[PDB]
Amino acid sequence: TPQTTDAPAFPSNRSCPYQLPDGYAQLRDTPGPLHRVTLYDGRQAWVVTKHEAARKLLGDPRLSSNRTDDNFPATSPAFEAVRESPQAFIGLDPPEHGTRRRMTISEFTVKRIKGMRPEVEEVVHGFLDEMLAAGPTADLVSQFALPVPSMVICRLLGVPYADHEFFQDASKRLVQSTDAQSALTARNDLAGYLDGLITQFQTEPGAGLVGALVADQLANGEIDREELISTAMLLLIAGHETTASMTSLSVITLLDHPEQYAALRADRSLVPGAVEELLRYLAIADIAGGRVATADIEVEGQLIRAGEGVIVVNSIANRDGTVYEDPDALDIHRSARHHLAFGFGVHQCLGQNLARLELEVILNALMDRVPTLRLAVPVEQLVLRPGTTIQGVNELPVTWHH
Ligand code: HEM
Ligand SMILES: Clc1ccc(CO[C@H](Cn2ccnc2)c2ccc(Cl)cc2Cl)c(Cl)c1
Repeated sequence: TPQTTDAPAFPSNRSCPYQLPDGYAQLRDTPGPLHRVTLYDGRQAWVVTKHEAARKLLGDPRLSSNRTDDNFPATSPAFEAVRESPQAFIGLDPPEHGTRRRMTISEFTVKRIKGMRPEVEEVVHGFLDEMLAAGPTADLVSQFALPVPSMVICRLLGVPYADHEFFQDASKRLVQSTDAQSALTARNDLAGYLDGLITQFQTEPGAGLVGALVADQLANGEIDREELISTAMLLLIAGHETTASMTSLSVITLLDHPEQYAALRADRSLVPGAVEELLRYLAIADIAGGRVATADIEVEGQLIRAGEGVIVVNSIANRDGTVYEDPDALDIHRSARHHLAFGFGVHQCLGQNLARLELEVILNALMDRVPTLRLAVPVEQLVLRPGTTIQGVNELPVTWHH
């Protein structure tokens, strides 16, 4: 009759945009690096819930990133579209992972990201121009948080922004669908589009990273055509959805901590540190922590057995009080160094410094151009995405001094 379990259902949903779900707070407080959970289909898996243990297991080659493994810890039926072959390098292990990742790294270097700053500022202020010209109220998501990173990543990739309604919609359907059929359709829509773009570039060599992969690696048989599609799709979707969620959740969080938001406005040298703290605190991508053991792993007396699924839950690890004193306190002045919002090791987020640039430019622009920005509804009225996808809000009504 008692319902207590030692393998609670995973994932949990946030009720507050920037707070751990109650069940995650429970996992955070329970000693030990690992904890059993039950996934949507009844299967048991391990979650990693402490900070150094998370780094250790992210660096352990025995925890494979191969999503096509039958034992990979899928958290929803929609996962079967990500289990579609071929995998982009996020789903590959060394040595294949490295050969594919190095086809893309040149677009994400510190020198390239620095070169992008004028363009990102132009895009950010252009969409602010438009949203502010029309006056309040507005949905910050559709009008600003999503189009800005979309326009930026399209230029990076060589994908025509003219088609943005098409791939923004497909991107949403892929990331947010709860059934395999809906996800597979969205994936097929994007794949067919990207396959046509490849053919166009074979006719007329094109700009951007897709153009470069077509002209070089594909022409040399060094990447499969369908790998190129998967790779472009990874970057296109991650380029859209991640940054947009950080923007909306950071605005919500900062407006709920007005003393720190005011301190940030008063001293813009605090923005880089504030971005690190917001990344640590909001940790929007637990959905990207899944691994499968290819061999037994001993972890501080607990045994992960070959064939078991393991989810490195970076949001919980980022609230490890042995690393971040008073971990559930937002503190833009703390050292948020070593946070795991981008992962750790060979798969650490390729876009991390583009994301850091965009959030810095965005926060500075909002504080510059809309210092009176405020939510047009109460926080409790917003609808948070579930834990089976990237954290965030699908709409964010805002107003300001016209
Ligand atoms: C705040 C925004 C973002 C967050 C929190 C985030 C989070 C993450 C995390 C946790 C991983 C590790 C996945 C794993 O270990 O399996 C990852 C990988 C990756 N992210 Fe992001 N990401 C963000 C933005 C972006 C953007 C803008 C891009 C644009 C291309 C991007 C592209 C990638 C890629 C390509 C990988 C795979 C890297 C590899 O496997 O070597 N991410 N991201
Ligand atoms: Cl078929 C297919 C192929 C690629 C993706 C995108 O891959 C990124 C991984 N990522 C996260 C942060 N940086 C990179 C992701 C995975 C899951 C979700 Cl819910 C949201 C995102 Cl943005 C998706 Cl969604 C579906």
